[PDB]
Amino acid sequence: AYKLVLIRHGESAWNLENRFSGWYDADLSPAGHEEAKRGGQALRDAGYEFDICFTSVQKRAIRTLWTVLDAIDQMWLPVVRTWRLNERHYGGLTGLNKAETAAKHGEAQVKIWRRSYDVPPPPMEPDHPFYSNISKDRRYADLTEDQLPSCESLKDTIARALPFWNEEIVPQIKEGKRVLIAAHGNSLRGIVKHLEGLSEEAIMELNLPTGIPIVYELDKNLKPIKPMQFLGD
Amino acid sequence: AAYKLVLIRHGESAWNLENRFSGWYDADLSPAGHEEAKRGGQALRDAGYEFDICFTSVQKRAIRTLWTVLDAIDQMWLPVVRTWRLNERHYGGLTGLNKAETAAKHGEAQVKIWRRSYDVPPPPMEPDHPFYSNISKDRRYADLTEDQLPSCESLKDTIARALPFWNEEIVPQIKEGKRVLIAAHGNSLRGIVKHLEGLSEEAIMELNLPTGIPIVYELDKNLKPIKPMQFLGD
Ligand SMILES: O=C1c2ccccc2C(=O)c2c1cc(S(=O)(=O)Nc1ccc(C(F)(F)F)cc1)c(O)c2O
Ligand SMILES: [Cl-]
Repeated sequence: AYKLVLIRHGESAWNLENRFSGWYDADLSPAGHEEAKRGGQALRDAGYEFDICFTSVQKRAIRTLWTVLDAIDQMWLPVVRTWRLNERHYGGLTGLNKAETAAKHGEAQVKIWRRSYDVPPPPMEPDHPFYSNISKDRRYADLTEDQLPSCESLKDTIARALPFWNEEIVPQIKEGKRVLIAAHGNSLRGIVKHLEGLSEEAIMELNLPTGIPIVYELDKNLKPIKPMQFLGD
Repeated sequence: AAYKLVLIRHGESAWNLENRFSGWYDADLSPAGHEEAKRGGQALRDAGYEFDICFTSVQKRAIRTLWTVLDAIDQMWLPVVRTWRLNERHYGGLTGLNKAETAAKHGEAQVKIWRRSYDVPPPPMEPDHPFYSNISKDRRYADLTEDQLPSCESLKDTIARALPFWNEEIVPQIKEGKRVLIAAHGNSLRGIVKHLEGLSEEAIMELNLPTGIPIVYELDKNLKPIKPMQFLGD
């Protein structure tokens, strides 16, 4: 059976993972970096070998990948980065903590957003402190108008992640390349939902742990032959 | 000029401190070499440099140099391409030996012949060499054909396998308008510099590229330098 490993990055600076970090390019905190080290060491202890790596264009994921590759002595592997594996774009909520979000929008609406599969947050407007920082970042300069989000529902996030999965990652897996993916909660949710055929409600209830290698064994049709497995202790 | 190319040679490795021939052995940076890379990266950051694509070898002292620079200039998101063709020169049977061991075994005379030669290789790395399986059987070279995987290299050999990557993969990116950064090794970079400047064999053998410092070329549309290489920093 094919083997696929996913890893979700850990903690980012300034408590940004509890502040809808989204497309803001927050770095790992020292603790998130250590999480990645422990994941890498788990993969090393278990003797894992990869042939190709995929990650987003966000430095907290990239640095997670770097840390893992360092730990397993496979810094020489080919690495492919794509905005399509980015975290969900949280629009105008980006950077806000829970209290600020509730104060600005009300508990009713926040409940609706938190439980909805295809309702996006409000768009990130020009007066948002991250607006030019993100929308005019030259790493997205080749994106067309529809491609560069101002906000995303979970449905949107999964919709732009899965074409990369199908077009770039799947052919590698079917060639027998051992794939490592270092990415984010919601883009990885897209992949997991596709792999396991999960419902919208199920994927919204699924919370992937951070810094832990997530192992899939896939058959010839890229269907898991058993539940996802975690490496470490 | 039309194009800008930046080269960087990695700094001190753990085996440099041991005075040992590394070649294709995958020695890591020393702390000092890592700091060198940080200073180079900061020089590129201070000068506002932007890149569109990066090339490096499959050796971690170069790769980690690249990572350090990308971190410093906040461009960790750039596409990166790794290739064995940018590896350090393969030092064959000398690999793993220090200065003393090499002179003791071969004589400073024979070492004279090797280091002053453009096209005399060191002896081959044989199956009984202590690093033979560590290097020759490393799965990162699994796709090399039999003729491609060196047992040893003269500088001529090194340049001969580096320049095809330059011509076939890097040049087209430059003419596409991509701003290229190459993080690699003394001898593979020598290959590139020799091609760019049309240098003689003796000239390239007398050229010693400084480490950890961004090397800037301004190139015309035919990739001819319009002025000498420049070093970035203070
Ligand atoms: O209010 C929202 C929300 C609002 C608008 C668009 C999208 C969402 C949204 O997607 C969301 C929300 C709240 C929770 S929650 O409380 O149940 N866990 C959570 C997750 C992340 C954050 C963070 F602020 F750090 F991003 C906060 C809370 C979610 O899980 C969640 O996905
Ligand atoms: Cl990389």
